[PDB]
Amino acid sequence: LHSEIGRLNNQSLLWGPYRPNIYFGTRPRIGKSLMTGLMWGKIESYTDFQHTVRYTCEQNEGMKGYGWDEYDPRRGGIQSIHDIQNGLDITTSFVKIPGGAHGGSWAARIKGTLNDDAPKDQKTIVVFYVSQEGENSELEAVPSENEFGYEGDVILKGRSEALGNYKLVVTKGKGVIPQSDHDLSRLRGPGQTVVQSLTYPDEVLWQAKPILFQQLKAGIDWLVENKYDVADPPPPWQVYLLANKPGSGNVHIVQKVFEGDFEFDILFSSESAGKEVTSKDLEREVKQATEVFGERFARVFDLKAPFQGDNYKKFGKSMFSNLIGGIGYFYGHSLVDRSYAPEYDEENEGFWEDAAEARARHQEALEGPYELFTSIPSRPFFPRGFLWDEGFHLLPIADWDIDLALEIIKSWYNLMDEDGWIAREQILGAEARSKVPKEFQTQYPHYANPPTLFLVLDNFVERLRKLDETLSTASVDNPEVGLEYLRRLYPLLRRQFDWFRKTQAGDIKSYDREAYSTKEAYRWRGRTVSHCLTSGLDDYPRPQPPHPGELHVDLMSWVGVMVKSLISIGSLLGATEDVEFYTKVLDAIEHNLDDLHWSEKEGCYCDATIDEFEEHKLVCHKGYISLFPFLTGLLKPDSPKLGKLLALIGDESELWSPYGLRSLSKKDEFYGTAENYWRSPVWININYLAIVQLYNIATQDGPYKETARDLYTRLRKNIVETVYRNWEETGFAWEQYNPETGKGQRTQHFTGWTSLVVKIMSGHH
Ligand SMILES: O=[N+]([O-])c1cc(N2[C@@H]3CC[C@H]2COC3)ccc1NCc1ccc(CN2C[C@H](O)[C@@H](O)[C@H](O)[C@H]2CO)cc1
Repeated sequence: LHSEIGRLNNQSLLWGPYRPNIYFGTRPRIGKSLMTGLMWGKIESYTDFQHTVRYTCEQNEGMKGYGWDEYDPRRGGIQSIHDIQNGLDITTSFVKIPGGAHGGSWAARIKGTLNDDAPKDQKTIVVFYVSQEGENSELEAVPSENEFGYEGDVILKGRSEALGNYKLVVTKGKGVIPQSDHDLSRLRGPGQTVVQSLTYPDEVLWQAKPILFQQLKAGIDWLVENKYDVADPPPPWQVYLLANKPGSGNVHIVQKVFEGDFEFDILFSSESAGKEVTSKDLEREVKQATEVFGERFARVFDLKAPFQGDNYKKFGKSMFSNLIGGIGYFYGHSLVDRSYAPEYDEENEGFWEDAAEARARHQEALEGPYELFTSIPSRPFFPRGFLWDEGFHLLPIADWDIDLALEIIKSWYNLMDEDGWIAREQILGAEARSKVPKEFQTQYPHYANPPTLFLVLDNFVERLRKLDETLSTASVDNPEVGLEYLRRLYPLLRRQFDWFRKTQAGDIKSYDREAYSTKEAYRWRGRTVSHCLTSGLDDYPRPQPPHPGELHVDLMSWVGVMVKSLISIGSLLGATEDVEFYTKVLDAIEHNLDDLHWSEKEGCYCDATIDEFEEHKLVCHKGYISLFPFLTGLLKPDSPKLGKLLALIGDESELWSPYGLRSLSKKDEFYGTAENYWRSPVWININYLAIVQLYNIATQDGPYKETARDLYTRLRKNIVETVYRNWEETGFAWEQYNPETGKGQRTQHFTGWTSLVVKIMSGHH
């Protein structure tokens, strides 16, 4: 039954609009296969189109906003794009029709509506770009009945091992096609849908904008040769219409020009299913998907008081839809330093200078290929998997579709190398690499990242202990399936546990350090003077200088999160020799948290270092770090230490803003300093952890239950209203929120862990 549900998830999920890096295109979960993409651009002049044309997601003064109104990766959804520069509001409805043996069929409708400020007679160039990768695969444009191009539909017939036989139809569409009076109409026609079928070496098929422009340029060059000039030039929209040349190729450019409003359909028919897909089919199965997205959302995300309002329901569907609509499939080579230099051991004082030397050896090699199906922080800025980001992305996605979340976790853990390392940033392939400056591309097998995926796995276990509809929950509804998932994954869970303890080890036994345990101390590898990137809290203030002495309280707390899941899972699998080792290490961490990290002076947990005179010195920087034992669910609900932490959270003068918890205390000396990334601003992912933990303490007998109810109630409201107010006035989820004003700052379209806000509103944790 496990392998049965396996094949059915494969078949349910294969197709999707899995290129979140571009405004609109589709690819299946297959490295070398069929890919599509949408480009559009107003043409007002002979030189403007190269500047106006749209393909890969950006965010500037040109673009008001864009994202999914609804989306389910299994069914599809609707995206709206609000383009100021091109005077255009576009809709991209996308829908999957299950059937046959090759992962179903699909269809899309592209509707452009000119906005009020746009010329009523604007000419918009639109392209559907189609590539196929493979040795033994074929894609051919069925030629036109007319001489110069197509009066109606464009039929692409194609085949591969992966997809079998399929046909891909770019429909005639509704809308006015401008006609040219010029002499050139005798040779290129007056204006019609055109196709160019070409072939390039597979590894450059993705570079669609340069490939398109090479043909536009070749058509312009032909004009200049064939005596067409400024005495009598054709209209620009005809200068940029490609000479029709359909046929065989691994690249097919379908080009339309529209005057005013336009729409047109894309129809993918798997021959291995029944009859081919029609435009009437698209209209029906879109409407039916809206209904299903409708029903599911009210059940899965039932927003509790005071956010049951329709305004907050709109906001929820948006924050959710952009989060789950960011799901991509990525395929190709990681850049890695597999040199494992001695300098990356970070055992010297000045280890950061040593580690700079090793990196300037430039021994990083391409390796793979690898595949990853994952959600992303940001379509425009960060369209790729980030390890600790995905822990948060999947909290809401698990609610929606636990089997989708386990599928993504499975994809991530299939990346783990022999030693137990998963790179924290997954830049899979030349396309992925094109968005990342060379400086940030190379990964390092000593660079860790918080294990937040365990938190999703924790939530899976609690759900276990206690057809699209069917398939979303199959892995809890059928307990033996759930367990076999865990049985296969468990060894990699354990391997990762073991890999932290070997590579991210703190040094007790070498220093004037006493403690209940000589094993349990951790220090993040990878840290520079100002930064500790691998923690996730890029520029949070840390012991100066950085030092092999350091112990980092957040790291220890993450190992606590891992060990508690290991126990819960292990005990469902009867890993008895293991469950005792785990219990003994949990016991040691709890004690060693206090012995190495608790400060009575300052009334919070702290990082540690080693002094100019070689004693163990606590370094206290009131903020997110200071709370970590609490945020990770590690403190008993009666603890005095929890109590002092609850004071620190609630105190306006330290951490408590009207807009949520500050990264760092206004009293701390590093408040608002340097890049001020994690040194004041409000971050929804760490606030979400506090909100969850406060609700735990609040629905329980103990001394703090009543405080924790005021703080939960208030923080939930402060976080949600800040993200909501900013969504209302700017159309965006933001990476972080200003502690002084509540304004969204840094990067837009951060969905992204800012979408955690849907689950905050939903409550009943
Ligand atoms: O360093 N840069 O200025 C940089 C710049 C550019 N670009 C391109 C190209 C230029 C430039 C400007 O546009 C695009 C591209 C990358 C970087 N790399 C840094 C970087 C990496 C990830 C994150 C997102 N967050 C930050 C969270 O703290 C972290 O916990 C969370 O893990 C993470 C993942 O979502 C943020 C910053």
